[PDB]
Amino acid sequence: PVLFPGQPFGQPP
Amino acid sequence: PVLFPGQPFGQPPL
Amino acid sequence: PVLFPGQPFGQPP
Amino acid sequence: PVLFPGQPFGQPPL
Amino acid sequence: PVLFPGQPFGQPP
Amino acid sequence: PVLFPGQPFGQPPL
Amino acid sequence: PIVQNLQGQMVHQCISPRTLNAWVKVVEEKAFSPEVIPMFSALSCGATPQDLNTMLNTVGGHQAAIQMLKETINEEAAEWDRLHPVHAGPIAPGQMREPRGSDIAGTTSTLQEQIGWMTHNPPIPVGEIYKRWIILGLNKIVRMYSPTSILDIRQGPKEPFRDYVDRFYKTLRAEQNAATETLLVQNANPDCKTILKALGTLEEMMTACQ
Amino acid sequence: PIVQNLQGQMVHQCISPRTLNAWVKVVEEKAFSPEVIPMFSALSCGATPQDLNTMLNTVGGHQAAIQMLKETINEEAAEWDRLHPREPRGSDIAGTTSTLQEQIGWMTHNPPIPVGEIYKRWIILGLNKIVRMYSPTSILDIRQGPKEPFRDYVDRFYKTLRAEQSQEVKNAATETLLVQNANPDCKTILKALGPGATLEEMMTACQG
Amino acid sequence: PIVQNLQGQMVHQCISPRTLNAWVKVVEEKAFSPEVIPMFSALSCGATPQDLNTMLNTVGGHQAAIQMLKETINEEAAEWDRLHPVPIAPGQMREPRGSDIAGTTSTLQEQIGWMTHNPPIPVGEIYKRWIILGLNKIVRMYSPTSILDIRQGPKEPFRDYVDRFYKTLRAEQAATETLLVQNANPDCKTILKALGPGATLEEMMTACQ
Amino acid sequence: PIVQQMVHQCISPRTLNAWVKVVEEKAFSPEVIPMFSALSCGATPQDLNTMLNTVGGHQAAIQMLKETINEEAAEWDRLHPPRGSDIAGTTSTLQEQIGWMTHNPPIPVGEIYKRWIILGLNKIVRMYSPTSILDIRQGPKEPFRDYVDRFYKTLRAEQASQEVKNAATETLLVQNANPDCKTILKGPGATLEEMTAC
Amino acid sequence: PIVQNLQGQMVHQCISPRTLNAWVKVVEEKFSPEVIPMFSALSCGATPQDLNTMLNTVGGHQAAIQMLKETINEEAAEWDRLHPEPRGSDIAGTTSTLQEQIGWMTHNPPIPVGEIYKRWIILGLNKIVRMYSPTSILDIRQGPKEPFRDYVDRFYKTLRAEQSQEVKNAATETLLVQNANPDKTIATLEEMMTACQ
Amino acid sequence: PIVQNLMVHQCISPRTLNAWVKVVEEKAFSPEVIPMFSALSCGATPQDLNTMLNTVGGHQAAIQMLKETINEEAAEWDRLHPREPRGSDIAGTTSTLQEQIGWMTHNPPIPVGEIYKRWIILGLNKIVRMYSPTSILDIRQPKEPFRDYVDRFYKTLRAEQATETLLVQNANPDCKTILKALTLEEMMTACQ
Ligand SMILES: O=P(O)(O)O[C@H]1[C@H](OP(=O)(O)O)[C@H](OP(=O)(O)O)[C@H](OP(=O)(O)O)[C@@H](OP(=O)(O)O)[C@H]1OP(=O)(O)O
Ligand SMILES: O=P(O)(O)O[C@H]1[C@H](OP(=O)(O)O)[C@H](OP(=O)(O)O)[C@H](OP(=O)(O)O)[C@@H](OP(=O)(O)O)[C@H]1OP(=O)(O)O
Repeated sequence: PVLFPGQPFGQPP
Repeated sequence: PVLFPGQPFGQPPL
Repeated sequence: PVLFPGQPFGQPP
Repeated sequence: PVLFPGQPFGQPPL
Repeated sequence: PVLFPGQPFGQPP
Repeated sequence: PVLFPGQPFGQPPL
Repeated sequence: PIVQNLQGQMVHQCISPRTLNAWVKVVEEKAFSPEVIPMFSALSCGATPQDLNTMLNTVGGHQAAIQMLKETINEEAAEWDRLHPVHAGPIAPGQMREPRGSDIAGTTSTLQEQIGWMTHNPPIPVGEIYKRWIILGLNKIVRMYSPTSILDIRQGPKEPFRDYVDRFYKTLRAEQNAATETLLVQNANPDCKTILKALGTLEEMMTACQ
Repeated sequence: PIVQNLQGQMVHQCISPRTLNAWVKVVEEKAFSPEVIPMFSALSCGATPQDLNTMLNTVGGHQAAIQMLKETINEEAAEWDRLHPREPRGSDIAGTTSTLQEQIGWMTHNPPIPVGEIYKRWIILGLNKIVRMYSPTSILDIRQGPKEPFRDYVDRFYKTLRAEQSQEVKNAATETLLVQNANPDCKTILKALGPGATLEEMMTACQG
Repeated sequence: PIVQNLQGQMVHQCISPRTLNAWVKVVEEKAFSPEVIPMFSALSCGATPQDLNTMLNTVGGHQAAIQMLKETINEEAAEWDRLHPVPIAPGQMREPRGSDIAGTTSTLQEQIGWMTHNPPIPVGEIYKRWIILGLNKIVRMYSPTSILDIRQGPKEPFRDYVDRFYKTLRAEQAATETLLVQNANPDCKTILKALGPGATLEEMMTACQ
Repeated sequence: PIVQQMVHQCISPRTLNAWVKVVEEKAFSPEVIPMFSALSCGATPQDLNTMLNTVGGHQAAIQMLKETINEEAAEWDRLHPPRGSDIAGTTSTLQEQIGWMTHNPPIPVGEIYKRWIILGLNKIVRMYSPTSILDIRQGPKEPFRDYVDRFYKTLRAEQASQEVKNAATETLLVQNANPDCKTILKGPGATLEEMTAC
Repeated sequence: PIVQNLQGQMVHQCISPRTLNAWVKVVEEKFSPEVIPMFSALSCGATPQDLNTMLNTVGGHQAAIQMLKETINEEAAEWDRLHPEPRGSDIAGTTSTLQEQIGWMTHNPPIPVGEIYKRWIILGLNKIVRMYSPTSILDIRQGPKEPFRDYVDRFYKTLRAEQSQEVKNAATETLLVQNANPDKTIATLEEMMTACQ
Repeated sequence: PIVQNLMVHQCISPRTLNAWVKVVEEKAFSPEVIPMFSALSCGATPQDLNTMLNTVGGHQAAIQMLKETINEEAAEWDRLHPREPRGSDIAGTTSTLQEQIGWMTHNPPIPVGEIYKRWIILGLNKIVRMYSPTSILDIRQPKEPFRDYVDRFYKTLRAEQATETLLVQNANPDCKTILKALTLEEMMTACQ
């Protein structure tokens, strides 16, 4: 998952 | 009449 | 039909 | 009178 | 007083 | 304190 | 749209949010009145087929008109394909493939292809060809949405002759004018009708019924 | 319109949405008041006949004035064809028989043929006929009320005078009708100051 | 976005306040109607993956759709990594992975270089394809009524009925010609059946005025 | 207007509407004069005439402005036997006006004609001043800030000579304050910021 | 901000009235979570002088402004620790002229004091939106006949305001279905919302 | 103002003009009108500064206080600096636009626009301090939330310009006891 639940868009994982 | 009643401005006649 | 009912303008067929 | 009564501004006279 | 009461800003003396 | 209470952001100190 | 920069070259630019919202609000406020046709053409000045598709797709509601607009585009594109069947093959290096109807509508053409046709020398203004199809269908929409007929426009009991003529040519503009000079004087009030019949220009007709 | 870019070349540019809406709203709000004439002329600065047609086409309603404007354009185009029997014909100046390329060619020519300003002249002329027609009252029917302030009376005077439009009648009606139609309270004061007094002196003399 | 200036070079530019507030207000007013899809595409014209993430992050509320948009981006990005298994040549840039197109593991310098490259890698348009795809799933899910549940009201004008018809049809995304005439009032339905198949919507609506 | 090479530019729809709106809203308040001068920055006499022609209504003030332009142009023709009518934009073409302004050395006919317009607008603002400074007293529970605001706002419009303005401030301001504040103001030679919370 | 002109050079430009009013109105209308990226976007390429201007133009909310100030003090004191070259007070724009800030940002290699100072502001604003979060994610239960869409909207909106990641992922898989109405008994979020019409 | 082309003078923009007149109309002299003036007057000459203050209708009490403040700063400039711009030249009253542009574009420059803007912002800060409705000593917290009390405290402190002492001193006995036992983040979470 590049974007997980809850983080904003473009947040570095 | 270059411009006719009801017809828009800049309208190609004939 | 280039444009179908309900499909948006510029829709790839 | 450069500008006359009722005549607009920049009105060419004569 | 460079500017006086009621006189506009930038008013020449 | 780089910024003090009531003073504006960008305020030169002292 | 495609505009000429300060350097003098024809270059694409993004459709502005001011243009986007101005088109949305004009459709929201004026629906499909006659004066929405030139407002669309003005706001779509130099627009690519992609920008035109964007202006139409941003229209919420009015989906009956939108669908009639689509079917009009289908007719003009099918007519364009009837008139321009492309003799396919190795399109020349430096030249563009002949645009079919679906390419002019922006459905089967990329933005790079549309820009190439419009900026070509000699150009193929697919933007103005597709805008011609849109304006045509919109004229059918405004014609349909005209509420009253010119035959049903008679001067009210004490309605001023100015307001009557305003309602006359407004309904005459939406509908599409053979009996324009006959029906106008005929549907006036007997007070003004007798004056108009006595004269035998609209300027003269309105100064005569003040 | 046709404008000069930063690089210094005269080039066509699309009419701006700011200019389009500004013209639509000034027609919706002010209809055909006298101050709509210069607002049209200023919003149409450097406009091509195609841009002028677009502004007039964008006007919703007021189709009576639109048609009077059309017939005036017909008269001025017919007189241009009489005076000028490729040289742009009257229909070309109106933008009906000329492409945008041809119009740009005439305006950017050296020497230029400003078909934008010629066609704008015809539109302004027909709009002056519309404004003069939509003028509700006549300058002869403008009399100072019983207790109406002399400022309100002069405001209505020169507002009616401006709408009804030209110079010999306006200059004569100004010096005569204005004092002649004031109430006897202010009218005897204005005649005492006599001609040669300025409106500033006339209105300070009737501040009560 | 990446725009061409007056000198003719493709350069980055800050996303404008007019574009930001226009996107915020069009989400506040129209939520997820079918016409916010092209408005997003228009306001995100030439946008970088950083500018795309900014538009989505500025969206307050609607977090159910925001999360469904994230899970769609996860699917399309995982598919991109399955289709594109990835030192870089001195005139080239590293092959962008799914997380780099999404703007999470890529700097703005890296994104601009992929978009302005020749030949380019339009990571802005690839990431916008994933966003638009997820937004269509949202609009389809947020469609209130079905097309089968659209019938003409007792005295509802045929114009208002067709408007609601293609409005719900647009939101839900074959049987268009037959269901339209079948769900009209017996007043207009008999007229439409009389004209027969092959009639246009213009002829049908002019027949029920 | 003439903007920078110095080239002519059409007066902008934003400047037009900003001038029509500031006349519609503020009529002839004192701050309309610097709003006119700011919107006419670099304007040719033609652009100036366009701004005044776009003014609808207020024709009594427009006519007083014309008669003021006539006076100052007639005075210009007495001192300079561009003529005054060329400065006013009536007998000069746009090309002639651009030439006078773009000359080296220049003849700023735009600024000369704007100086006539500004002078006439001052006579209009002075005339349209509703109340006198000798009628701006504070009242029962009007805040002192609101009273001083109205005072210098009425002082600004009436355009008395600077000797009258200075003296009217030191004397009439404290004289017309309510006894609550009037007694607190009293030591002489105080500044307006000292004059405290009431 | 610092922007590249048509000539291709990075030059300073005054912060625009459209950007100023847009920021003031976003603060007046919404410290919501979506105000953070709206501040970052409007502050695109901004110099610390422009950032200070954007924060000074905020009327009211002085508790948040003061908590924002104290966060900047902490990050500036931490920058002075790490870096005993722009000092922390220079990045904040209090002891640095506009010329010095431009010189650091336009340097090659650059010292983006605009993005370092924006980082401190965004950090302090995240502490403010975390504090002003009204409800907890544990207090979010689906209403009686509240649609599952509206419940999920209120869930992740409360989750977004109450920002760790191991907490968010665990609260998503567990608390979301656990706090739903029993009618819960009924996978991706799209499948979950399509299953609870 | 003076802006750099692709340094040249430019007419003050109508957008800048209308935004300034509207921010003074809406927010009068709130503390946040000071940076708005500074940002709208960015790169402004003394002529453009005078124009912004002259376009302000009403508030002529503040306008006069602003003038008298400029007089003090111009008189102080003539004391420290006995063609070099005198205080009246910086205020734009005795200097032409060419003269002001020549001072601002000089190498080395004499930023008469930023020196005159300094005097304006100074007088504006005095005005905002005068227009503060309440004093900070009269700012006390029954059931008013500690958030709203701190908001009013630092808003009155920002305009007025013993912060740590008076803040806990004027809280209600509920929050005052907690604060006296103990950062503002910690102080607000302790009285939630
Ligand atoms: O808001 P802005 O950033 O100032 O940009 C636009 C526009 O340019 P862009 O839309 O391409 O950015 C022009 O300003 P510049 O940015 O080019 O300096 C200006 O028009 P002029 O060039 O004639 O001065 C005006 O025009 P518009 O909004 O109609 O596009 C303006 O927007 P605003 O004046 O509304 O702020
Ligand atoms: O606010 P915007 O998003 O920029 O759009 C415009 C615009 O801006 P302003 O409200 O700030 O003035 C117009 O002004 P200009 O940009 O042309 O200067 C204004 O109309 P005015 O010309 O009278 O100022 C008004 O237009 P409207 O009457 O429709 O509200 C407004 O709102 P719109 O976006 O709806 O056009």
